[PDB]
Formats: sequence, structure tokens, C-alpha cells
Amino acid sequence: NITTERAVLTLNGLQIKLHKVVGESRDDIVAKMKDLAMDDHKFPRLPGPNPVSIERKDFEKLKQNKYVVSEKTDGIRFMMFFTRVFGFKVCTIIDRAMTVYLLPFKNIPRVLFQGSIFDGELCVDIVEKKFAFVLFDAVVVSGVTVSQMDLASRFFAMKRSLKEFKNVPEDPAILRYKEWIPLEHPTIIKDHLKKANAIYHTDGLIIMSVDEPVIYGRNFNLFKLKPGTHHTIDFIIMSEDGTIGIFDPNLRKNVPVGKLDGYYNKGSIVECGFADGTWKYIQGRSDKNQANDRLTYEKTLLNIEENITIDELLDLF
Ligand SMILES: Nc1nc2c(ncn2[C@@H]2O[C@H](COP(=O)(O)OP(=O)(O)OP(=O)(O)O)[C@@H](O)[C@H]2O)c(=O)[nH]1
Repeated sequence: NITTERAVLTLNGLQIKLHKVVGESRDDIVAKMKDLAMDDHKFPRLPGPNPVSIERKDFEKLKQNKYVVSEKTDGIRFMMFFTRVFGFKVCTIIDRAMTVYLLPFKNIPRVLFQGSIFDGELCVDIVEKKFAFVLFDAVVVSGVTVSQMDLASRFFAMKRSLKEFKNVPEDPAILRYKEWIPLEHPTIIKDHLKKANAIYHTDGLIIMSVDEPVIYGRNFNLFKLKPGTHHTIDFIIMSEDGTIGIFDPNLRKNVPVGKLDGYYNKGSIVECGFADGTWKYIQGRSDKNQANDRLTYEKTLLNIEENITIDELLDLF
């Protein structure tokens, strides 16, 4: 059988009970995905890109090349993976740390089970108060490697495979498709970004290359933008007086980086925002025991300083 364990994910006030696939069953699915996606990176990872924050330096690049833009859905990143394990057709969703859950839909076409790797976001539809799975892109469709084709081709492949799929009310996530809008259509982007934020929780915008193949991992040419200056970091309290630290993952030592005004419990993780020269407390995170790492800190500082906005960026076009 596939060894399961149950688990519940909470997003936006709503929760989904999923079977987390465990042990050797998890390991087989992962290995299957690694094969299908032809990924020979020695460290386990989803076959899809992780964005970089836009910087002022990239504005040139965007002006020379072709790019699409979309809302940055706030949810959990999942690679959706159709396959067969032990002869059985299995629809998995796998997260960035390579945690597998089954997510079953009644009417998935059997072609999909020849091997389909789609990328997306499990998220909540605000209007409907149900979960949605929003597809960004496809890497392999019905055994056919689509990743080296350009974006429209991949969507053409993905949308073809699902042409006959209909979601039934008892399915756990409504499947939906990211509507990608060309960066040279600002009025079409804004409207799309207005209508999108009626259905979903977003965290800005994603800007993606119209034609490059799929990148697995950090994609220096996939840019995210956070609306305005509202970036945060998690520090660890290194002293009861609020010396905040940031984690150096290769020292595995927390480095003293600032101080907060207040009394704090040493060892706690505080989410802080920058304002007027200092970090300010926003919320304590009882769910974390680790601060963010130096690179996220060094990068977030640059972002705060650059203060790119959605309106600057949308005005460039
Ligand atoms: N690649 C991609 N990611 C998208 C898209 N829409 C939303 N996202 C999400 O945006 C994330 C971007 O990475 P980050 O900016 O680090 O966001 P995060 O993983 O929520 O982490 P924090 O920023 O620490 O909250 C992706 O991992 C996706 O989960 C999209 O079209 N493409």
C-alpha cells in the first residue's frame, strides 16, 4: 500500500486534511519525480524556480527581454506530480522541503499518470472559502518533457492534458491556472492584479521570462516584488534585553545584529519590520525556533533600501 500519515494544513483561516506520504513510499515518489524531471542535482529539490527580488539593476534586463507578470499567490508552494506507484495512479503535491502529500481528484485523465509535473501554489479562494491549486507552469506532461519549450508551449501542453478534466465538489483543491500577462501591457496587468486580489491573498507580483526553459532552483531571472516597503525578518532574541541575532547557517551560530526596545524572552523568534533606521517588533513567532539566515537578512536590507514599488515598476511600461 502507500504508507500514509494524516496531516492538516492551515491557510488563511481554513484547513485541509491531507495524507502525508511517509517512509519508503515518500522516497519512491521523490525519486520518481527526480527521474521524470531529469534532475541530477545531488540535493533533493522541486523541479521549479525560486524567485529573486527585483533590484534597480534588473530594470535594464526587463526592458530588453520578453516577460510575463502575475500576482504572487500567498499559500504553499507545491510541485504537483501525477504518477503511478505500485500500479496505482497517485496525484501527489510536494513541497520545497520535499514533503509528499496525496491530493486526489476524481476525474484526472489517465494520460496525466504517464508522468505529469506541474508547478503551483496551494492557496485559498477568499470569495468561495475553499482551497485552490493555481498552476504556474508545467515541466513534464503525460511523459513528454516540456521544460525546454517556452512558456506558452508548456501551458499549451498543460492545458491540453487537462482539457477534459472537471472538478467535482468533493475534490480537495479547485485546480486553476495562473493567468500570465505580458509586462508591456501595464493596464492589463493592473486590472488582472486588481481582479486577482479579489480571489486570492497575494504578496506582490511575479515577473517571469516568456521564453527561457524551466529552471530548477534559484532563478536569477524570475523576479518577485513585494508591494512597497513591507518586508520583515525573524530574528532570534539573544538577550532578555532584545539583542536580536540572525543565523549564520555555516557557523550554526547566531550573530548579534541589532537590539530591540522592550523586554524579550531569550531564544524566542521575533518577526520585525524595518522602520526609521531600526527593526521594530511585529509579532513573536512561537512556531519557529530559528532566525532567518544572513543572506535573507543581507538581501532584505538591500530591498528595503532600494524601495522598489509596484507602481514604479508598473510605470516603466
Ligand atoms: N515561482 C513562482 N512562485 C510563485 C508564483 N506565485 C506565487 N509564488 C510563490 O512565491 C514564492 C517566492 O519565494 P519567496 O519570495 O521567498 O516567498 P516564500 O516562500 O513565501 O517565503 P517568505 O518570503 O520568507 O515568506 C514561491 O516559492 C511561490 O511559493 C509564481 O507564479 N511563480
